[PDB]
Amino acid sequence: PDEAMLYAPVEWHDCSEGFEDIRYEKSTDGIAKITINRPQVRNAFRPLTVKEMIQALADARYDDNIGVIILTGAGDKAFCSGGDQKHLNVLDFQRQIRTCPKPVVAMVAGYSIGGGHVLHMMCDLTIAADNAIFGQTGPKVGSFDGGWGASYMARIVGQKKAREIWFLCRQYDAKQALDMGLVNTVVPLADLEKETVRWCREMLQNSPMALRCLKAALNADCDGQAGLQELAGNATMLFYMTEEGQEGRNAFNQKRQPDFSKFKRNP
Amino acid sequence: DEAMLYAPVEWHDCSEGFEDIRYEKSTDGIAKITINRPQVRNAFRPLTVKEMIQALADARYDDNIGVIILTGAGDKAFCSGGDVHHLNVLDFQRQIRTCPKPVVAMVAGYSIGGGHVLHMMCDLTIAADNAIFGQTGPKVGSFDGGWGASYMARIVGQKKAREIWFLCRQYDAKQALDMGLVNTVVPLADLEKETVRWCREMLQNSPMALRCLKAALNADCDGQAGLQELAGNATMLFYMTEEGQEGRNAPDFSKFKRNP
Amino acid sequence: PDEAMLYAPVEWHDCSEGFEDIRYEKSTDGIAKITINRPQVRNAFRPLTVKEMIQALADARYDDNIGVIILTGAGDKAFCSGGDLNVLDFQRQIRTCPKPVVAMVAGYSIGGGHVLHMMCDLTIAADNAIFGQTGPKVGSFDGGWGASYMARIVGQKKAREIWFLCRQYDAKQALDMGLVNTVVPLADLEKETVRWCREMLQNSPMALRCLKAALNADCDGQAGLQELAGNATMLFYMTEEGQEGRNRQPDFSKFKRNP
Amino acid sequence: DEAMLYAPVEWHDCSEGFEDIRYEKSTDGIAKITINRPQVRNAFRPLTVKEMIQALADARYDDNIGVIILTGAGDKAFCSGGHHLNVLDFQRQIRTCPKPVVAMVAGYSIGGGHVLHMMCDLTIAADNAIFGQTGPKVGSFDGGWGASYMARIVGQKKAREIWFLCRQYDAKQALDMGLVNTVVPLADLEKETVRWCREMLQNSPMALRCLKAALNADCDGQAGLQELAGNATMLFYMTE
Amino acid sequence: DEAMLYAPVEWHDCSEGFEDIRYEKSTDGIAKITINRPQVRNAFRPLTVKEMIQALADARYDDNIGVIILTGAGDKAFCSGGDQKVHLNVLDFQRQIRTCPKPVVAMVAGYSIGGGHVLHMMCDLTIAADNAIFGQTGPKVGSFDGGWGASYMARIVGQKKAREIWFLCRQYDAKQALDMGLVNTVVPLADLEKETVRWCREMLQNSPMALRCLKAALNADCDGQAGLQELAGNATMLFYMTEEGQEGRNAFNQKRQPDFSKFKRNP
Amino acid sequence: PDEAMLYAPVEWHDCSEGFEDIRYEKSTDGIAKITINRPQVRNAFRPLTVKEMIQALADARYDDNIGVIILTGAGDKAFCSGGDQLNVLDFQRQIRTCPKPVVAMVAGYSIGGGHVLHMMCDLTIAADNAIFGQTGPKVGSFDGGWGASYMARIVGQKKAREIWFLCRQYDAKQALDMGLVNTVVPLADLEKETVRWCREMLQNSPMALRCLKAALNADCDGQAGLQELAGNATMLFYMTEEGQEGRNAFNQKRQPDFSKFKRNP
Ligand SMILES: [Cl-]
Repeated sequence: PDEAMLYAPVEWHDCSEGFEDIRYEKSTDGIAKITINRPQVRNAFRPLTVKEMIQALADARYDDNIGVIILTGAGDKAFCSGGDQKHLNVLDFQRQIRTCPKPVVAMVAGYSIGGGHVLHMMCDLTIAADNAIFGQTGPKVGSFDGGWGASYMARIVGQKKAREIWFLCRQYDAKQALDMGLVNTVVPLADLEKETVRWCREMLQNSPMALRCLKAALNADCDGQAGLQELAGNATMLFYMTEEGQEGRNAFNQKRQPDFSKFKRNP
Repeated sequence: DEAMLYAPVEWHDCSEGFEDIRYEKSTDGIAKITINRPQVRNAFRPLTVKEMIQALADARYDDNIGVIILTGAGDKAFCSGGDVHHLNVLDFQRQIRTCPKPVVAMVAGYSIGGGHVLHMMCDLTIAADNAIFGQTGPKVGSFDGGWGASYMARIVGQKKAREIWFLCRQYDAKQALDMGLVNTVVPLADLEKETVRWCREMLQNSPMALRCLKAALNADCDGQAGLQELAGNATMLFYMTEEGQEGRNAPDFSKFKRNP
Repeated sequence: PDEAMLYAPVEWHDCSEGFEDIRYEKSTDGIAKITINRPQVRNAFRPLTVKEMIQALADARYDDNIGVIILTGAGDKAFCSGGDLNVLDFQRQIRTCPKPVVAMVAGYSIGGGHVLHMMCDLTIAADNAIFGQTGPKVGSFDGGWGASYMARIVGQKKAREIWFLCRQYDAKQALDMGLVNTVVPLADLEKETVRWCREMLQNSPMALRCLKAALNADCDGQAGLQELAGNATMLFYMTEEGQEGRNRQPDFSKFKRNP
Repeated sequence: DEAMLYAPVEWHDCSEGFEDIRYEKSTDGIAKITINRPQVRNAFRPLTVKEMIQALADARYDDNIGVIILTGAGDKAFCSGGHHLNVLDFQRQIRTCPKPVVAMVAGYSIGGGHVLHMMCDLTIAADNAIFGQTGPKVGSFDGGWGASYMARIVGQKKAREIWFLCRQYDAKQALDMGLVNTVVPLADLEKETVRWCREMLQNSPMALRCLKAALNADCDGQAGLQELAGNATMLFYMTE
Repeated sequence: DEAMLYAPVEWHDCSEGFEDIRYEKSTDGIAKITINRPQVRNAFRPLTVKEMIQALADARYDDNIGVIILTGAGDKAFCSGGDQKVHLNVLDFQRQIRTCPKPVVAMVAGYSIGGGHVLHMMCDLTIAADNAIFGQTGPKVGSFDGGWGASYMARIVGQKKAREIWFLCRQYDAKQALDMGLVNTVVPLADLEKETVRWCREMLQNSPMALRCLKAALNADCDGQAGLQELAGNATMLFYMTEEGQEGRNAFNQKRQPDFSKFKRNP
Repeated sequence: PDEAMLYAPVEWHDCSEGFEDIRYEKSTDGIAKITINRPQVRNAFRPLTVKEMIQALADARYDDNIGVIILTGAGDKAFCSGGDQLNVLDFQRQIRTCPKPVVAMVAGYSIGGGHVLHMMCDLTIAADNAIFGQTGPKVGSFDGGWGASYMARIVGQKKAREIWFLCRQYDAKQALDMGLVNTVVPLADLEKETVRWCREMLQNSPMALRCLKAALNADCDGQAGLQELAGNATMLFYMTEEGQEGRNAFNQKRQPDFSKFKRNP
């Protein structure tokens, strides 16, 4: 749509009540924002942080006013620097982002590293500041994510770069990540939220149903039968919104056997 | 209820212009494709395939047809294999697969070689008690490693799929039933009677549901090609919803719930 | 494992406080039982039933004294007759549960109900159990695990027949098509299920957890990979080379680079 | 060598009976299916699709045709998108076509018109070409090959960007993301496209169909395996 | 004809250098690898795997061999698995049976247990004797096979029975194995090689190229790109036996650039 | 890792004894190097070359002192120009299932069968003179195995079809841009930079690298991939106490007792 709308000021309302490690805000125009708020530790998550993010995300998913989720870190220095070095419920969170019917965007300034780097990849889109830094650390610190951290990363950057990223554990700047297709765009640090909000509003103008259907379709290319469950799940929901889909329910209400003879067969 | 399911069938001939097949439609919406070459045990040649592609294309587009029966003429053979391309039966195989209406193999006598892959491709197989199944390719050198191999495994399992292909034995109806190759076995005389019952049980059901499920069961096998079928049904469904039609007429989408 | 241990009496302890639609019980020896408790309506689930079952399975999961979960219906006439779409979440949750889940089925397992039992790792059926779908009969479908996974159990011909015709199948037909693991007399249903549960409790829970993730991994693509690899990660922490990283730069030279 | 690849093409018309498409053949083996509705920016309607299915079926069955070009009339559009969904049949057809199909794109390749170019084995883009999806903007989606297969071309991050926002992408953006195979100035679109077709025509047509089936088989599961073992069978008739 | 199939078998010893296995060849193309440690019920130690790998490799490359039998010494045990008194190189042996371009038949008498059960599963076919006993033990003894021992079992018996076999670690007799499709046939113990040899001979009647392509094709439903590799390998092989496949080599002989215009372009 | 350590000279020790077509060397710090040594025929392989690469790669796998294998061609003109004028499929699986990272070091030609080999390696380090391509369709052959499907998992399906259907040659820069190689370095520095990448991987956990290698194959190789990935899990399981309990039970005569282990969520 028009830039005037897209770059309009963002109003965030606080819904962080009871959260220790994260902030949770909503805009009136449909965006929910989850902020890892541990900037002293470069926004490393600990098990509490994960549990809170799971709650915030369950909430965003169930809130009809919300159509897009942003995941970010407080400050300019880190998105998320990984698991806290000082059990593995972050897997749950990965699943939860994967199966969330609304687009989830990673708004990344500075460090996205380790468990934190898998977090941004799990998100549908990544918006990077020009100061953003990406990479894995597992093999360097005796650990690994060989699940979506591995196979899904390949589906993003190809198998030669996935092997480089994991095996060597180097760091990559924003341009390097842009070039290998690891992030969707690179924007100046001062404009990060401006542009991220723009991208969200662009999606918000589009069909929520279409967006969830394509999301599941894109997962379905990776997640075998789990993907099929999402994709058919939307198909079922769509069916219930058609007349033939409503006959069974109308039949029961009217105390009669369903009659499918009165419906056209398509080719 | 038996009375309805076992009521007689009114077949109308639709075989106009076909040499190798007969093609019939019933008033209650059953289309039957019959290979009409029992002088060569119902083996197909390219023309036979080309005509089956036509019939099935007709059935697919006919609003009155819900279920297709594929069968052979007579009692001795369903299809004993191959003898307008050398291998167009592959095309016909796909078209059974992506056909949004259930296809049922009505098998009397022999279902061998290419003829055996054909009944397997059908969503269901009703077998007469005189039915015989098996592959032969390996004997003469030929073979089917596509759905002829992989998809057979998703029916009978990997041990028996290797057995059937590697030895190329013949199996009677009882053997086929116990390994899950056919859905049921009936006395030869009642073969059509039971097939029509199965067909009618399907006709009482939601055609849109049948078509989505069939696409879903295919999608466990056909990777991105199965996804195409399944998502295409979703797209189709979408256009019948209010939200889908709102985008067409334009687009204010905020008036539709962002469901969890 | 001798019969005397396996067929010992079972002590259930009620954990049902705050549950309106379900019962939730635990045994001394590590079995968590989730019982759908709406027999007036043949044990159909509404959204409340699903939310409670999710809660109870979440609890069973995080309880270290639980090794097996039994899912069942109250009474002798129905396991679950289907819906009265959050049941998708419950399905996902049964799938990724690191402990064996057992459907214990008496009478009707139908529709959404039938998909629940299939989702469970095993199914012990009473001789009075009935199975089948009803979607196409009532204008709906389950085309996720309800379809693909059914095929990985009974094969594609049977899967197509079950769905397309929506017939009903007795315990005998279900057993013969591989749909259930075993059929026992109605009176012995819990007795025999507890036995299967106890036999699993005698085995390595870490082994069961890996194998389950591994069996899922043959159906669930990268989602199965996430589970399996996640177990590998868990195992890795429990080793010295995995511990070395957390303990100055790390040094892995003191470790074999095996073949 | 450049002189051969760049020689003039001898087109022969085969557009008999077609309202919405042109269909031409060269002596050296190229078939060209042109969408001929430039007024509506080469959008397809059920007839167009029915006619493209016919032409593509012809090309597949002609021993003289080695390569097929799919394109739009004029310099402003390739195809700006759309029984109802017989374009799904045409997708399947492009997929299983045992010969390379090359999308020659000038101007817009949008919506269903975008999926069509993706479905082609190769895409040769003019410098004025524009790409994107529109479904979520216009209450539709292609979550079949339009989704998964897009991922296999551009990666999951770009595929989600393309579908979720439905922006437009210029030729350079398309090239850079692996979406098209090359970009040429508009005046050279067909000249360069024909060269690519002629480089494939110098190669083994059996080798090409086997490789296309193999690349498909990385996506289409048992349907990929069927294409693949179909070729092995056709190979095993060529032996003793 | 039953006269040919049940004719006497002439076995030729080729066990030179082996300590844990016998290795024989018949004059009509069957290779038989026999695990020979019956005092420990044919459990394999690392040396047993090394020798089974050599023997298998030899059978694969011997053009005179069309079919391979895997079996154990005596009537009481096929193979009861890893030796408790004791690298993980049975995975190599597993992979070798998988990619073996010839049919491999597990001839099972008595126990096929743990890793020994996994070996019989990997074999294309299994001929069991009425005394045969099957099952896993991993969870009973703190171990597991999660690769082919899990996933591929599922493709034999289905997900319900696979979960049963692995989770409970019971034993199953011959009738039970037959019923769940775990084995191809059950025969009397006295007749075990009589019958097994018959099956082998029914396979020798057919084309080795055809068998090879079908084995590859059926592996291809399970093994992703690895399967495709076997499948294409055969296709590349078939190709060379054609004119168009020979046209490249004849171009380089005649010192000319290849010409492919003279070949039809089938539909 | 510091630059001084990474760019330290490399001491290679010859291990090529009995090898005709290949050299095989090992450095003290854990790199093995298989060099195709037929520069006269642009380092193309004949059957014996493949037999020796199998042996040498088998050795590197079983040598516990080695953690990374480099694959390369002699001289600066070629890496491998492919088949000469099917056991190379065995060497392919062997690179695939090698629990240690395998790096292709490419100078000059990597072509045909020689091109599939570089793609098969986990990483590819390319010199600025490197040339990549297929030739099969031009000469009436094809690799429709990992040569096709896996190629697409590197460069995308549009480039995969372009590379196969046309059989052109691509310079280093083109190879780098479609993501076919990992980096392009000046020819003079080829081994300097290559050994650097190996050392960085050698500073990391060998157990981590093999799991992650299996996990990434497992996105391609179906149940075969699951066998690699589960095999590593089984292995790690033996290294835990719960896994040792089984065998400990047998050695102490008793029935195993798993009740004393935490049933985690
Ligand atoms: Cl030893």
